[PDB]
Amino acid sequence: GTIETTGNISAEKGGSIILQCHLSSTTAQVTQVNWEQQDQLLAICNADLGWHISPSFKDRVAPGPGLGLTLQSLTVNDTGEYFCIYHTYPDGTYTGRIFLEVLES
Amino acid sequence: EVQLVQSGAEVKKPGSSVKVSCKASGYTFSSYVMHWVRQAPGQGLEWIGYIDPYNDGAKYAQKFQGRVTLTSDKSTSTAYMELSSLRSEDTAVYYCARGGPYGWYFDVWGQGTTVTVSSASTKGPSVFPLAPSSKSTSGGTAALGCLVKDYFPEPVTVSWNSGALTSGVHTFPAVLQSSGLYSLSSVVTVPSSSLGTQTYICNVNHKPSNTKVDKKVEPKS
Amino acid sequence: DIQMTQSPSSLSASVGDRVTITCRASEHIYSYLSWYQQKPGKVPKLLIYNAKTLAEGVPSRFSGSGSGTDFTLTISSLQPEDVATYYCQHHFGSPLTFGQGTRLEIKRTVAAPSVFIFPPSDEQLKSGTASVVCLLNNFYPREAKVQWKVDNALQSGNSQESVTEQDSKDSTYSLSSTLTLSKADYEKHKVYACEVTHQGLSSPVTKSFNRGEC
Repeated sequence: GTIETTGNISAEKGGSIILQCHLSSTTAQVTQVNWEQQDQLLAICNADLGWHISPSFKDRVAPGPGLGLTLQSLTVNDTGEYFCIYHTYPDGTYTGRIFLEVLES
Repeated sequence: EVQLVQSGAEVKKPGSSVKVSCKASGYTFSSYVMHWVRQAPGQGLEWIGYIDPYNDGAKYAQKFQGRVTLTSDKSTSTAYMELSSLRSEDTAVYYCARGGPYGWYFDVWGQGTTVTVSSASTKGPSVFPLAPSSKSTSGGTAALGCLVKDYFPEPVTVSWNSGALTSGVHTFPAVLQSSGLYSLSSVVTVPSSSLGTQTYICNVNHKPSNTKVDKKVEPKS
Repeated sequence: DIQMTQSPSSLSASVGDRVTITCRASEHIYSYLSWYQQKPGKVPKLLIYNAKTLAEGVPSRFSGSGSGTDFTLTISSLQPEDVATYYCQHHFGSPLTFGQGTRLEIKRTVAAPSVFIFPPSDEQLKSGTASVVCLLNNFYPREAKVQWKVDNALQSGNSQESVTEQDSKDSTYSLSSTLTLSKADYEKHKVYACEVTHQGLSSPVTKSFNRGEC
């Protein structure tokens, strides 16, 4: 299969952005999705355990919609790459990348 | 430093419920979930579930779903675990453990809360001597002790000579008898020539029954 | 549910040895595995999370490796404070489950127990029960067998025993066994014997008494 993302996206300072990825061309069960901002963990959506949000993003992330993540109160420090890491049963990994530019405002 | 302080030991009858608390200090309580893990006597670890204080979202192991409830109070930084329809197999030490920043692992643990589930009533121990003898020596040593029998619940504490005698002391784990009462022994090996000149006293305390016994152990014999 | 199989269940090692403990998951769990240390009678402590990341303050002699289904915890040079039970735990689904644990002890030379038998006290007999106690003091290894005999008849189902944790100073264990009889059954017999088998004893050692002092 393959992972499709919005690619390069823009958002206004103080606004919100929905980070989303779509896994296509595989019927394998998605067991977990991790979200990273650059090399830092934002959140984990595990099919059984739900949503883990890292303490530094607790007040700024709204889990979902679905396997996506809503990042709120954007600042210029949120500009950069984000990754969605899909885990598929039994042992697969698919990684998508999004580049966000936060504009002043 | 982060600390999790749990409520004290509980003793419950089968079919009742227990509610344990876990007070957090030294970090932003709502930024981390609180897990609960238990350990039955001599057994391994078993996860129960977690409460997320940020959104009051709880997750339970299927084994406990519908019988345990996990809640949190941000105003007092306290998490609670309420387990109902208790059975003797729920006797365990129950821990709260903070969920780590990067996933579903347990990075800070509370001191634990002992929960005993039994139909037994509180009962203080009988303290009997394990008498030494000059005819029962080995390598110039004699052995003596106290048998602390038929008490409930755990724990008991035993010292010798008000804590002055520590070398050679072995206080054994209690065993649970078919009566539902515990029994333990505490022994000490000593120079066999000290039987004529040194007094040996076992100091036994069972706080649940307000029992304090200071038993002098002598050769018969 | 994801099952975690730890091996070995127990390990005896010397101070300065390299120790390896393994954990196998029944499903591929990527790097979502953590390791805990639990000293006897103490609370568990996180050592490693995400298979290889050391927790804050844990010394460099501990390291974790592996991914997928097979994981290893290594102690490069064993220290006396490392005597504990170690557990792995996956964190890739519900329920979160632990391995059965690996109990680590210090290896030392074989030491035979000193054995002592204690008759029941006259004060206990007045209450209708007789507890006869046999003590096996400061032995190594931990495996030992107590056989109670009453007038040479081997007893069964009427004894309980317990063992101490490994001694911090001499690396030995001690064991206490209690034979419980009613006072009426205790008075029917004469010879009460505790027979001990252990690797440090070239033949079993028996300690006995005759009820009423021979």
